[PDB]
Amino acid sequence: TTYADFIASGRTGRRNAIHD
Amino acid sequence: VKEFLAKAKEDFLKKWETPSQNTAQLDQFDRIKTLGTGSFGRVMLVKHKESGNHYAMKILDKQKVVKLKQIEHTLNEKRILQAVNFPFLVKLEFSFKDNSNLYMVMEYVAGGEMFSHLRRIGRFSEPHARFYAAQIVLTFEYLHSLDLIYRDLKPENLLIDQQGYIQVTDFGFAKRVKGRTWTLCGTPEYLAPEIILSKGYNKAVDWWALGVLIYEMAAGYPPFFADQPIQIYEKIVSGKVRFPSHFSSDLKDLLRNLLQVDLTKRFGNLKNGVNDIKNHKWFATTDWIAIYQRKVEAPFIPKFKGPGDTSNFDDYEEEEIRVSINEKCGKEFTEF
Ligand SMILES: Nc1ncnc2c1ncn2[C@@H]1O[C@H](COP(=O)(O)OP(=O)(O)NP(=O)(O)O)[C@@H](O)[C@H]1O
Ligand SMILES: [Mg+2]
Ligand SMILES: [Mg+2]
Repeated sequence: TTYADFIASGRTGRRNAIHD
Repeated sequence: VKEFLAKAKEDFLKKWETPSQNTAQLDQFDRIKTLGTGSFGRVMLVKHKESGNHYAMKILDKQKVVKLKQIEHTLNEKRILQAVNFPFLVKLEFSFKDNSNLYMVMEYVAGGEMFSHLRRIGRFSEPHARFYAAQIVLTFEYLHSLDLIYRDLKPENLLIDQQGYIQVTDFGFAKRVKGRTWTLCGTPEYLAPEIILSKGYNKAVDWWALGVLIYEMAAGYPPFFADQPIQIYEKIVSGKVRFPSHFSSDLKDLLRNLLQVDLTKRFGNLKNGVNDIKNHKWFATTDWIAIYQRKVEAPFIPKFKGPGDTSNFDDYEEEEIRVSINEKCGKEFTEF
């Protein structure tokens, strides 16, 4: 499922803003 | 509405022209616990000695700011935050600086980030998501009318208060601009196509981000996700979106008009402006004046045991705040 693929991804935690 | 906003703009303009400065000092506070971190700063729970009140203090290392080239952005953050006044916007109480850091003392929103509750529960039912969404719609209406663009909408920047209402924080990318701007900034999952494509954009990006927010709240995961940002950007640009079986027809229709890659067709960026969104069927049961007045009964109220309770926030590694004996970047932050 899409949910299962998300939960297994590396971006399920807090997401910081883009800094260069 | 047309009447109200016009009067709030006058208030904003006076403070925008002559900003408040040095309204407190580090020694007036007892530093307690770190509430959160980000790419730029750290936010600490502090207690004001004279009054006994708790606040959330954002600490910015001046040197780190320059290294990351956020000088202009940081100045915008403070200038804009001290000038705004809205029910769903965190309030800036004091601001000051010392040899090494920049400080912004805000009202403490004890309910925690919407992010944590969203992840724990899995997802919000439509009526629950609508409740939060309605507040953001009004917030963007207020912000845009002042020529402001938010640029960093995400559950991590949204706090739940004691009454269960939203408090928008982090104005790190907020900017006052009439016309277009080009900075590539925001959070991967919430970037509008036009930002990634480097073509110059306007307030319409905030409306796209609302689309992503509503989608994430209702589904429990963002519309575009992957392991690396670059992979995400590819998905965002394609524009292909898939909806979960449980999404109602109204919701799907609203999202298709917000997650519209074409600016000439994106809701919020048309002739009727914000009205296209407010008058959409998904919001048919929403009493806009009632939300603004906080008269609506929130679908979720976080547990809160006394002031100073941080049980709704994760734990972070504490770090000593250091203040050099020499002034750092004095000229760069003169107006702060
Ligand atoms: N007024 C507040 N009350 C309680 N917690 C807060 C408040 N303001 C911020 N926080 C918490 O502190 C975190 C970081 O604050 P923030 O202003 O977002 O720093 P940041 O570096 O700009 N984050 P980002 O740019 O998204 O990577 C938030 O995500 C909240 O968890
Ligand atoms: Mg943030
Ligand atoms: Mg930020």
